[PDB]
Amino acid sequence: RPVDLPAVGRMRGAELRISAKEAAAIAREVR
Amino acid sequence: IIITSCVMAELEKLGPRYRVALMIARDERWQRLTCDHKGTYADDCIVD
Amino acid sequence: VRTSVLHDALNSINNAEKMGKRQVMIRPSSKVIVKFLQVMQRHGYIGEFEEVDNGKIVVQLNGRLNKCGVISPRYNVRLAELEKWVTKLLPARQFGYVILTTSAGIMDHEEARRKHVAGKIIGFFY
Amino acid sequence: IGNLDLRSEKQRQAERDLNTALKKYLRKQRKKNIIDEKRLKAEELYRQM
Amino acid sequence: EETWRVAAHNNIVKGLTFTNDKKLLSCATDGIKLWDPYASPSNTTPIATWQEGGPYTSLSFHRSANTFAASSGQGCIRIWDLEHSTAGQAIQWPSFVDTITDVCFNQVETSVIGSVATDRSIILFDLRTNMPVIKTVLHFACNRIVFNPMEAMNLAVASEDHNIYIFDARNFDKALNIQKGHVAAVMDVEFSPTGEELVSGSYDRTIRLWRRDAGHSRDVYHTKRMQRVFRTMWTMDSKYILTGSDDGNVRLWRANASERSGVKATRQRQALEYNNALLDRYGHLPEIRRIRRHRHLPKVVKKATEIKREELAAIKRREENERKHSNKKYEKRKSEREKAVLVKQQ
Amino acid sequence: KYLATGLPHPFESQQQYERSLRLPVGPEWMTKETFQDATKPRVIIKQGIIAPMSKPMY
Amino acid sequence: SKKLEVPLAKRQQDRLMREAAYKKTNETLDRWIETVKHNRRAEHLVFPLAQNAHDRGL
Amino acid sequence: SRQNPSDLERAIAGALYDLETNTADLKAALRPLQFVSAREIEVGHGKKAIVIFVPVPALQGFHRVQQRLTRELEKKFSDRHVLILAARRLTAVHDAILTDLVYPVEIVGKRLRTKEDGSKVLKVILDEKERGGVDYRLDTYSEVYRRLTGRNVTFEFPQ
RNA sequence: AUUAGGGAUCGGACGGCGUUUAUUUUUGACCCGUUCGGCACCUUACGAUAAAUCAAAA
Ligand SMILES: [Zn+2]
Repeated sequence: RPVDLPAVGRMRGAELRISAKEAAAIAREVR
Repeated sequence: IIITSCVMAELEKLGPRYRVALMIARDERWQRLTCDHKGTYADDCIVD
Repeated sequence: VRTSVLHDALNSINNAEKMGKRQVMIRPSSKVIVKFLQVMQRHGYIGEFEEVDNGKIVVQLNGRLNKCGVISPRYNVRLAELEKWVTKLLPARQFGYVILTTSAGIMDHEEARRKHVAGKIIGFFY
Repeated sequence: IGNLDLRSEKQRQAERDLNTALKKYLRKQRKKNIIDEKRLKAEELYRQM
Repeated sequence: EETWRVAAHNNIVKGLTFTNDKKLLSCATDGIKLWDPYASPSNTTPIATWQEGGPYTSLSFHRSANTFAASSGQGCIRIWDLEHSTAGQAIQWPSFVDTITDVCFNQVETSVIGSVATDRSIILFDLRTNMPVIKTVLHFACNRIVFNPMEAMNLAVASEDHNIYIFDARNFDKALNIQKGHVAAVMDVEFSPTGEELVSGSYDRTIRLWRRDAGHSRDVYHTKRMQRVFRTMWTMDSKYILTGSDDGNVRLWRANASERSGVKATRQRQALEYNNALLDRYGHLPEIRRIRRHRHLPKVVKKATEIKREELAAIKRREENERKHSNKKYEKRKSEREKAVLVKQQ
Repeated sequence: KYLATGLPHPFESQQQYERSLRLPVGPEWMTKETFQDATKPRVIIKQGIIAPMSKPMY
Repeated sequence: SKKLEVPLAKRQQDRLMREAAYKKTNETLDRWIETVKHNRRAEHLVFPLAQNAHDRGL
Repeated sequence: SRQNPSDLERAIAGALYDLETNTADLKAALRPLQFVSAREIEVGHGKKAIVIFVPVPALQGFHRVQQRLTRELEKKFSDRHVLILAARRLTAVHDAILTDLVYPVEIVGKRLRTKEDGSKVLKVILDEKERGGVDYRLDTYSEVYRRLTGRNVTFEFPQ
């Protein structure tokens, strides 16, 4: 499995797609 | 967190796609032991 | 069609990285892309570039670029949130950089730490 | 050993730089019987002869 | 293990060397620094520094005395003398900005300088008469310079033509030799101190080793632990080369890769040079020839050299068709080392 | 397979080449001093520092 | 020919000045041309040179 | 117009008058033009050059008539580089200054070469069909645009 | 964002060392070089991934 995938969202080429659910989850991990 | 030289050899010999992880291996703060064998089979190395 | 000519350029950029070509031709160009190339040359993934008009850009590289990517929803982020976004994007906290449009302009997470500003994450490189 | 091949060296040089017999020629090639544009040139030359 | 270790800059260190006495030198974009490694207690701090002249692309040091030169990217080179200079002499093509990658001090004729510029162009310099001397413009770019440590007018350039060009300073009318030896563009060259051999270190996974007078590959070297070779230089016996990789490695390799060194016996060297002479005599026949030129080669590289041969064969085909069916037919066919130069300029 | 395919580039003629080689360096057919003087190499590199040349020699 | 001339353009001026520098350098290369020619058409080259032999005449 | 005449401004006013009279057999932008503006600062060491600031329809008036005009201007007037330019009071104005500086040749390319650090340089490459009589004027033109703008742009015929 | 080009395919348009129309200029047929555009092969994937689908499910 590719090392070069960060652990957040799906990528199509260089477009890393993030949902608002994922972003709000990041905010929750901050909180 | 030591890395046998055989393991370092295996992770270079793997494709360029793991270059970041190879760098992380390559880090200098962690000690190293050489080996005396022929041809880079990591599992045999560690178990020995 | 892909309206982010930014990401289209960076697609070509990672394509040149994968194909070992030491140059590119960003056929439609713009200043935010130029600023991104300035920061990538600030920390040295790229050798040197220039822009020509009829406008396109040629960029000579090393090989020490691994990946460039864009944050498509263009998210907002603050300081402790910057630390969390850093660790949830990058492999290790001392490699690569993320790309943050601040009110002071465009800068990395390291420059954002130096100047203590929040802003919007739009992309990254490692 | 190491002497030259005449035919092969002629092929090499070529690829680098690039009344009494015609009667036996026609008699030998009258049995083929490819229409043979070179035999057409030979027939016109024998006609001029 | 290591002799002496320190961090030097922020960005990627572009240049490095040693002083003729003992000290060592570092260029990077942050600046020029000077440490002393073989101090009896170690210090990490430098003992000389400069930050003025823009991003410093490379170093070049004097064969005998305490001269060095720093090539920047502003289309400018500038020379210091140790212990007696601060900002040095700034020399350039007097109306020129385009960047200077590297510079090698000649060691045949000292006090002479050549440098490469990104106009696909080279410039020869002098230090007595403080001025550039000449500027040659070729078809596509050049990456790193050298002059031969025996044949003074003979220089060599390492070029994004994927090519090593042997030029001669007095006469830039034709390339003295064309080394058309690669797929990817050459990252480095170094003349052997014999003056008879040459390392050409590609961007790709390939060192190729050379005499001065083949025009083709005597040796190809690699192993897959080394993706992209960068700095490829000889040692002082001209037997053992060094190979600084992209994969984070310093490698110690050999030239003439089948010669097992040491101290031989008399009949041994007899047999070895006997092999040499015999191979010299018969180095053309198909059998021995193919077992001679048959190295082993990585897959993308071999596919790509087939690609290069096919594409350039088509290119030559289009050229000769244009010649035969154009008015170029009533002209002299220019030879390839004549064709090698585009233009020359003073 | 043993016949010479291409003329080696330095030579010019068939008699030049095929009457030039003509002789075996090997030890069984010539003297020992013949052997030494023939088989010595064009460059001889002895062991040590090869710095570039300082002064003219010729 | 004591006449001063019209001050020419800076481009042609530096062109001829660096041309004079080129002629100087070419003279200093002709001072080795014969030695390079020797080591070309010579019989057997030797390394290391006893001229940079750090113990030369002792 | 806008000027009270200076020591060489009155000289070039009298010069356009002496081009009106006692000469050719060419007069289209000679008579309807007055003293408009000019400036003289040295170019390099010792060498000097004159810029003449011109009203915006008299620019195309000159583009009708500039052949032989700068030539007579230099051979009678002080033997230095004579150059006409528009009189204006941002970036598009700078490009107008450039394309009006280089009047006989059309530019083709603008290469903004970046460096390994935050420095940039501008270069403009010109047309090939006129290359001869431009090189010894190139340093002059560049010193002019630098002194008028403050920006260092270098001019080239590409090779 | 291209694959990677090459072989041909014709639609133009451009050129020419030339043959035939041509009694000589047009112009047309053959050949070549340039150029866009496309039906499609093959190889290498630049990767894929759900495989049998691939120069596209890259
Ligand atoms: Zn082991």
